[PDB]
Amino acid sequence: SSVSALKRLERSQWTDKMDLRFGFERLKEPGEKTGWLINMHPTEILDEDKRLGSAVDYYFIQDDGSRFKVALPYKPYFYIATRKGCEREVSSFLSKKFQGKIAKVETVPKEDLDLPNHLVGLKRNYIRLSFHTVEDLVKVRKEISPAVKKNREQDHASDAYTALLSSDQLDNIVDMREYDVPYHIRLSIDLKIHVAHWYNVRYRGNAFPVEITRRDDLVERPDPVVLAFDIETTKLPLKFPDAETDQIMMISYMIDGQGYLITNREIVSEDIEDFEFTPKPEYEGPFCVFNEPDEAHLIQRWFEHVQETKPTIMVTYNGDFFDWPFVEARAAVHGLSMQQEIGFQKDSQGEYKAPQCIHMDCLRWVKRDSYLPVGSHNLKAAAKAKLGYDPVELDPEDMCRMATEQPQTLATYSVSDAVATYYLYMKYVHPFIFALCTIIPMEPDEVLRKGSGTLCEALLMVQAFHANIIFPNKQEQEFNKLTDDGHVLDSETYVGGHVEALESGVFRSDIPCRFRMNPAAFDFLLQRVEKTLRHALEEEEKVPVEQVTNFEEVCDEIKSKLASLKDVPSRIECPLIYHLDVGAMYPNIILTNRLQPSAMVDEATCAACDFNKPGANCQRKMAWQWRGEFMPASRSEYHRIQHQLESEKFPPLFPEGPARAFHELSREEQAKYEKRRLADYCRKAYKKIHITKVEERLTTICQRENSFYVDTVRAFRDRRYEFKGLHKVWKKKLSAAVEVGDAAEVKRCKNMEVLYDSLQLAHKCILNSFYGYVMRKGARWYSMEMAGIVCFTGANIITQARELIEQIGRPLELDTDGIWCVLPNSFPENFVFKTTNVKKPKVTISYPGAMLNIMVKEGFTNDQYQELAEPSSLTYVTRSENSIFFEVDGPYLAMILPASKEEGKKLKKRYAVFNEDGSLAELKGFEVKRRGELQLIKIFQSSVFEAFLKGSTLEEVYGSVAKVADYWLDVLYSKAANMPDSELFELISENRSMSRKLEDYGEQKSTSISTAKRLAEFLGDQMVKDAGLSCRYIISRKPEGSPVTERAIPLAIFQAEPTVRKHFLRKWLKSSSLQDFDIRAILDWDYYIERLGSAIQKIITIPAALQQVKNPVPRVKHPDWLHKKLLEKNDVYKQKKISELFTLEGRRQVTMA
Amino acid sequence: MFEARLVQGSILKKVLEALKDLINEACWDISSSGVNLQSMDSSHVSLVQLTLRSEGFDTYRCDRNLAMGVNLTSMSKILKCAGNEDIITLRAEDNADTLALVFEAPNQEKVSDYEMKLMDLDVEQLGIPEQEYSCVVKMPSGEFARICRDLSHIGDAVVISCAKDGVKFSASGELGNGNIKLSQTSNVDKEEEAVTIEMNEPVQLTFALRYLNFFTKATPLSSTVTLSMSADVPLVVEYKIADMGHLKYYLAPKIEDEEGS
Amino acid sequence: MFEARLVQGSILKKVLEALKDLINEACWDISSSGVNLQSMDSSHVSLVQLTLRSEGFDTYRCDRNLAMGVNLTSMSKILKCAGNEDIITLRAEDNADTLALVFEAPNQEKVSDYEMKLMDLDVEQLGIPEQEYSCVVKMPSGEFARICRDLSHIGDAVVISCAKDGVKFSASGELGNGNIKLSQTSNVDKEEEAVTIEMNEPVQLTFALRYLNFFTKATPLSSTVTLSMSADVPLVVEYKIADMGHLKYYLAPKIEDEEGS
Amino acid sequence: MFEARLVQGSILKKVLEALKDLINEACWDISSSGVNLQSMDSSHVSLVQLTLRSEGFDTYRCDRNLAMGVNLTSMSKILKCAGNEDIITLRAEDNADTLALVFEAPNQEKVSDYEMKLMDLDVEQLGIPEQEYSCVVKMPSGEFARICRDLSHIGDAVVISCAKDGVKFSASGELGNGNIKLSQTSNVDKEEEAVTIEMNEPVQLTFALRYLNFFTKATPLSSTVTLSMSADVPLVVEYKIADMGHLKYYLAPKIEDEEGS
DNA sequence: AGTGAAAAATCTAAAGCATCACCTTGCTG
DNA sequence: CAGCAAGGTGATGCTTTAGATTTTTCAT
Ligand code: SF4
Ligand SMILES: [Mg+2]
Repeated sequence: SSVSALKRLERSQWTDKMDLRFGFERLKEPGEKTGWLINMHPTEILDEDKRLGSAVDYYFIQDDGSRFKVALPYKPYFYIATRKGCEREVSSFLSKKFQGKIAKVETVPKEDLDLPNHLVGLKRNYIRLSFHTVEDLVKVRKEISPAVKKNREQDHASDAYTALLSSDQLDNIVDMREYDVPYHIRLSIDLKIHVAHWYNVRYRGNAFPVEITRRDDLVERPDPVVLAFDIETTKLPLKFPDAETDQIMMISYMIDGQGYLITNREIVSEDIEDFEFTPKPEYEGPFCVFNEPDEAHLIQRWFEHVQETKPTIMVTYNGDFFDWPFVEARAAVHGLSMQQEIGFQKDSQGEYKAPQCIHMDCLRWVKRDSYLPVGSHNLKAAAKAKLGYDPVELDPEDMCRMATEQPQTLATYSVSDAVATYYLYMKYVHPFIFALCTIIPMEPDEVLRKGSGTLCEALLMVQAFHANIIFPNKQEQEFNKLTDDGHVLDSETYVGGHVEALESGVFRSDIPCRFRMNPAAFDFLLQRVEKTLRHALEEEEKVPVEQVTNFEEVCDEIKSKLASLKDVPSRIECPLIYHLDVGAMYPNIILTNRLQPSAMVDEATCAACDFNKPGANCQRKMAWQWRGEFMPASRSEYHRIQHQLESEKFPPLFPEGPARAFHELSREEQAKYEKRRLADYCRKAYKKIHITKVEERLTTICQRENSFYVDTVRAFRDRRYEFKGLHKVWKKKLSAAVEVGDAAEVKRCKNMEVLYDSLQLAHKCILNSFYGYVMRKGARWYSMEMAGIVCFTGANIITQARELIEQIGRPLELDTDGIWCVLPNSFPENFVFKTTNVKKPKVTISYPGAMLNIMVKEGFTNDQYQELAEPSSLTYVTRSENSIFFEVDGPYLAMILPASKEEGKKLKKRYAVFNEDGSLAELKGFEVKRRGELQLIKIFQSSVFEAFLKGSTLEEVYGSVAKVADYWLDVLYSKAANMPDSELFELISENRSMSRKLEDYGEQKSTSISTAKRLAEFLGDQMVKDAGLSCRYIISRKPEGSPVTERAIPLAIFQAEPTVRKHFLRKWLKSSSLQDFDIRAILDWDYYIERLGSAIQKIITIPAALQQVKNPVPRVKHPDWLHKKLLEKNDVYKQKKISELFTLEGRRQVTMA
Repeated sequence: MFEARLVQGSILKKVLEALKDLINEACWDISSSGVNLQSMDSSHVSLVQLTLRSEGFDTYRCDRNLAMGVNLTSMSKILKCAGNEDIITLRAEDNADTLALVFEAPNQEKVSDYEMKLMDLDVEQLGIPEQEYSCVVKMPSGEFARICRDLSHIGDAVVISCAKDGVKFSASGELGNGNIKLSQTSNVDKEEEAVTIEMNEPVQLTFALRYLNFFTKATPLSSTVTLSMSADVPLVVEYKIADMGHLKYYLAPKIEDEEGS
Repeated sequence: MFEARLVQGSILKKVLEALKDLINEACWDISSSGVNLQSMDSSHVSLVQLTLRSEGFDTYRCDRNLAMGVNLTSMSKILKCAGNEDIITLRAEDNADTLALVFEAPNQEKVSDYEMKLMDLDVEQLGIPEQEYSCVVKMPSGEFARICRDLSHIGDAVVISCAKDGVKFSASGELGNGNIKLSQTSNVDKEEEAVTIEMNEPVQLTFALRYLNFFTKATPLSSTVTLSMSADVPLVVEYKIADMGHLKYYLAPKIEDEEGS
Repeated sequence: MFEARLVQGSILKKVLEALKDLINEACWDISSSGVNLQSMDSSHVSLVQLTLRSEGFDTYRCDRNLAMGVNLTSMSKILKCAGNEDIITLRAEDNADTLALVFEAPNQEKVSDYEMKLMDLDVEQLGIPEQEYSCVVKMPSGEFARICRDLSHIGDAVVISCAKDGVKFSASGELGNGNIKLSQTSNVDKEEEAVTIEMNEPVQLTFALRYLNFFTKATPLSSTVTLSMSADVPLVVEYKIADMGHLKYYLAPKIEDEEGS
């Protein structure tokens, strides 16, 4: 036991001496000091009594450029649940059982979320168990977790048995919670410390603990010392770089815009010098050059450089996967331990953090949360898209060619990736995360690496502790679940947004399209447009009608437009594309509707709330569709067969293990075996075992909770709009300052401007991540009912808007975010208003937006809504709100919809809409580019999209699409006659990633497994044994009759000596009767032809066939269902009924018997 | 209190097999003169009525024109039960809500009894007068199935054209076409193989032959079928089922236009 | 050395055709008494017993008891080669890892030797009590197969009543309850097409139709199948083989508890 | 027009029913010898020969050696009018691309045309080698099929050995190896049961079990299969349609790299 | 250029159903 | 004494489905 304490104190001394050699002077002298917090880590620090005790050392930066650190010790703790009248006994027992391990145990009340009758004043009395140190916390938690688990199981069984009949002392513990919450999270929650704030640290002597306080009036943000290191190894071609044999020749890093590159001499043949690279004036850096004969002196030079610079923030691309393990092993070869010089250490999560430094990964940001496409979340595409320049790139497979002969190219590539990750960090990522952690209570390491679920978790953590709310523990995936019908479950969900594309084709402002039109809806519009504009003025602008002068004039102008449109109830007219995107329905629906997960009760649980008067006002009823897959095994049969399986014993997992009874197996393996036997039991007694059921369910949402979730999203979007207006005024100030041309005030204004942008982007992104948190599991505030209710109410609103645009035009595309429509231009959308307000003289209100606003106001405004007004006397005021705001888009120039190849099934989130000036506007969830995809269809598909806007009618625009389609089919039917072979060979590569040696899949045949066997028989087995390799391959045609997996020939057969390549292809061809060895012939030309054909079927021809237009290209066939619908549509002999064509005898319906 | 006895239950089996896949709900109605099938099909394109008259039942008795609305997509499973020659006793009541079926073995060894549940319906009824038809053709049922069901696969629509030479079936589809020509026979000895045609004027009607593929499966009822048609009027397919009654398919043609050029 | 001849191959085709669809394994017991296959199926709620007595085979002898548990689906897959008239033979050793099956034609020309990989599993002999059954009824196999396929459409369970007069099948469902009553047909000289009952006391037992539809897969095995049932006693389908032994299908009757009544 | 005349149409529909699976689309050659087609399967590894001589037909009318591009899957949906005894009529095609198909019932009172257009199917030409083969096994095809279908569903590959004491069909596959042996028949005079093997030297050939499953799906067309082989040459499977037609299966020999010996 | 696990969607072989052609057999001219 | 129609039987195309498999989607 003393050896572990010795190891921990040695580790603490190592971290302290590391901090002192990086300038973080531990505050021991008394007095005040200003600081700006940058990091947070738990580290055991001995107290005054020379006793073990945990602490967290905050790191502070000062504006003069001098850092320091401050340790603060506190007692780690959680809360446990106790039975009524059982608070003193359990505390006394656990204090006496672990004297010297528990600092303080006591009771403290916190309001819970699930307790019956809870909204009248009573509160739940929890008990804190606080320890001296975090390892004591871990030991006690793992000691108590099985005990409380079995206690929960036994009290659940006893309560169920008693309720069925009627209608280590540790007998009082019920449920222990907030166990997986980290220590520093708990401190940053309790004592209210975040990062990126200014604090007045006070420390008088060593007896008193350090005192810290927020000081937010110093809104200027200092610059931490940042450093952007990326590496490169001695990689031989067609090989994963080795973590032992390979070693660094070239790194670069960016210390606050100052470049330093470090290079070796045994690899680089001639020395390199300083240079400057500037693609944009904002990106620059002078690259200091260090040259050393040996790589040990390379790593020592880097070590002493970061010792003399002391960089608090270090940033890298794929640090936790490739950089740190490689440099750690490579330094351990030369006997320079990484846990003694820099600080970063191998943690239990597979990640790397230093006690004092920050380790950052821009890949995880640009993948998780930048909302860029999954197909291009690497660093080069982020440099092209976000930062807007083309980064310098080089093929890693042939880096040894210019390791000596062109070292300048290698140096340029290394410094270019370094400067790209550095500037991408400081421009977007750094202020974004620090704005995030203004309200997120953790260091940038974790909050960068966690998911959006954990960020929303931290937000609700903060405001739940503020509102004195005990947390729910993470949910338990309780198997053997049975619903009301008494069946076992396989998978159950809510229903998502039914994202469809009700029709497809080409829709442009210039093109005159059809309008089938119901005059009744325009009778309603003629009788309602006055109220429509009245509501638009009084609610959207929040201005009463008395402050406008030309109201009657614009109203009668709309009357004339609507009447002139009405006079012809069927048109061929030029539309405008009009994007009815209310914009993130889900937060708006939670705001309007007040979905709180605390009560959200059902029947027989609603009666607990004591203010449920017969005038039911809190009874918000909503509908959603529960779907579930179940086996038909009812309660009786499943009960019988579970006793049947209980009767005998079970095979032990351990070899030669003892027999175990039914009560001491793990739940997961017994559930797996029970499901396995029940599947082939019911397979021969019911004729069906996988039965889906999608039923309608009504759930009630309590309307008078303490309501932290709706309050957070409301006040949080409120601060979103406040910071958006602040960014607007400060961007006006920035434009004025850059027109004036001063030096320091423009710098301060730009600092505040990027501060406000990072704030508002962080707020917006976490607002549209509040839905991602509640959508899936792995969350404490996880309710299925929010996801179902919000998703189906969003679908309900979006489909009512669909049906109310169907009678006034041809709505276009239906989504779970917002409709796209095309409207007749005879509808008004803009005019010049004359209002009495001098500051705002003009009002521009789009009339269709106004009518959708008024109909959502009539239909889906919460009239049941409640609110607190005064807490002591339970004053609940009844209000009404509706923030579901259909903000609309301008008339877009073009829009193209794709269609599927299956009847009934419709595409999920696939379309394209174009920008008015002539460029592109928006894609979504679409096949422009994707990992593991052939490159031919991407370039074809982008070419078709970009060669599109010329045309005058539907036949003309489909002819212009057919022009580029005919060009591509001409250059692809020519079998690559006069086009470069390298471009095609890169164009038709297909790459599949394989890892986990060879035993992951077991015994199965896929294309990746077939290519693994092909490389196994190629030259050796070691090229298949090592994991994490992406194999590139092409489908051939010559072995006809084999399945698709066998014909996937890799490309290593294309990269050898030609004669032995011929030998390999004769081996893999199973014949030798040929004499030619052409590369173009072996390729499966028709396979790529039919893949491009399937793409153009999805994109062009089938979307054409759902319209009354000619087939666009006759050079491709069609699906048989499409061909028969096309042949059946155009016959006048099609259908004549009998009810309207011949006289019916009358009305008659059958009665009883 | 409805009772219908039938010594030849195979024809009831065959009529209720002949229209299971056509209609969804069975709008039967019993009366003193006989039982009628005033059922409206779901696709709402054609009409079929069965008329079982009192001269064919072994014991037929009714009280009034009671309408029966049992589901018929649940019906050709009870009527797949009895053998080819059992004795069928179909019973109903004026006040009880359970239809009854009783099948008796010919040698009296396997008696079966079936109950039923009842429910209401709501669907229109068509009324067609007795109008005189231009061309009437008499066809053996087996040859009628051989032509109809087997042109149903090459084609989707059929053209029934009657001229002075004879009746023809010009059915086209997605691959080709079939032009069935008929020749007159006069020196015939037996009526189940005799084809005789009543001529008034040349006519031509287009039909969805898919519905005739539904329709022709009543071949083993009566060995002779009569097809009568005029211009712009539902063609009648009439099966005279062995002096039990008759089954009529009124199928609506499709109007002719000058789409040739 | 184990050499077993049998002139007729029909019965030792149909026994394992009936055993094929219900059991996926086997535990062969070759003893001096004959051949046994006492097996459980996947559900472990029913028992199957193939008994082939030694004297039924023309030439059959043993020297020790063997318990060799090859699966049964593979055997009934491989043994379908010959016909129902072919002469069958099994050849094995005292410690054979793979047995052989010879199928000689009636003209002694088409001669086989078919072998398969063998494994072993848990071999257990559960209690087979020949308790005095309350109701034992013998019906022709064709009629019983027809009535089980008949009642499988209406519902998923049949309740069987044994009385002084005879047997009463009944099947309830959404098509309505259908009941089929058979009395003793002792008026014919053919016992193959007759039904015979022996009776102690009336009981009413409901059975699951997927398992009866798997039991009665042995349609051609016997001219008459007898089945015995008693209060809370498993149904014993006693497939009688005129050549040797028998086949036994034991099923525990499903009776619903008071969870809904 | 131009459909070959024959009083029966059983063969004309059943050969296309059997050929419909292996070959999707092919071309038909008419010459003074008769009708012929050489076709390849989907994977282009096996050849199928059908020769039906004009002198083997009733009587012959033609204009020239002509190749017709008619598909074999959708066109084999109109041939179910022509039963086992329906009569065709033949006449020269003058200038139209349409091939008809007239069907005459034995009553000689109802005709039916079937007009099909022509699409161009380009088929390669080659010369099939002919040589003296080591072993030819002539044996009735019904039992050939009922043995092949039951040794082919357990395995995936087959090895045939031609031996004097017996030709051996080793079924190499996952479940196990099983084999059939055929001696010389000496006590059966009737051709419908006897097996003969005209063989000179032993040889082993390897083939696919699925291919031998699909090849022998033309059993009602013929009565006796002959399998002809030599030292590592493609199998030649002969069916004879009376004395008027012959069909040949010519699948390539899939001999591995000295795996057999 | 992380992995890691769930999972909803997708692909493919196995089973259930009604249908089609054939074999067997009894009644009658 | 054989011709012919009725009943039973086995093969088969088709549709449904159950289990493996694949890409997605968020978790560290
Ligand atoms: S619906 Fe009303 S009464 Fe029911 S729990 Fe919610 S607030 Fe209380
Ligand atoms: Mg990197």
